[PDB]
Amino acid sequence: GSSGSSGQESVEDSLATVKVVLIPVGQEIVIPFKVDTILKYLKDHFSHLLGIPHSVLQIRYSGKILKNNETLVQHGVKPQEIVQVEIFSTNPDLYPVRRIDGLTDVSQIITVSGPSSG
Repeated sequence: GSSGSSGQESVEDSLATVKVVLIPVGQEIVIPFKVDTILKYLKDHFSHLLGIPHSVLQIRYSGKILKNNETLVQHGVKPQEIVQVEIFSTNPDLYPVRRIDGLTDVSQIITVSGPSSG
């Protein structure tokens, strides 16, 4: 499609932190997204980049299936907040999900294991 046109605005009053995790890949990607802007906008992006259509690619949140015309504020998301969403494709055999190219981000994590038996 078309990607370029963009006005002027440099603020973070509404923009919230939306973490993205690849289901098939398992990688982690963080990118700022508007709470008033539909999800599609964010989706269509990964689609083109990956080279696969959105007709097969979908999103998941709170064990629910978010729609394109759907919005974060519609599900219950406030501005300047942090969340976590997962991405995956219904038809992996036809349109599999690959890693993004262009930038190199990094993340961290930690977990506690179980103690001894006795």
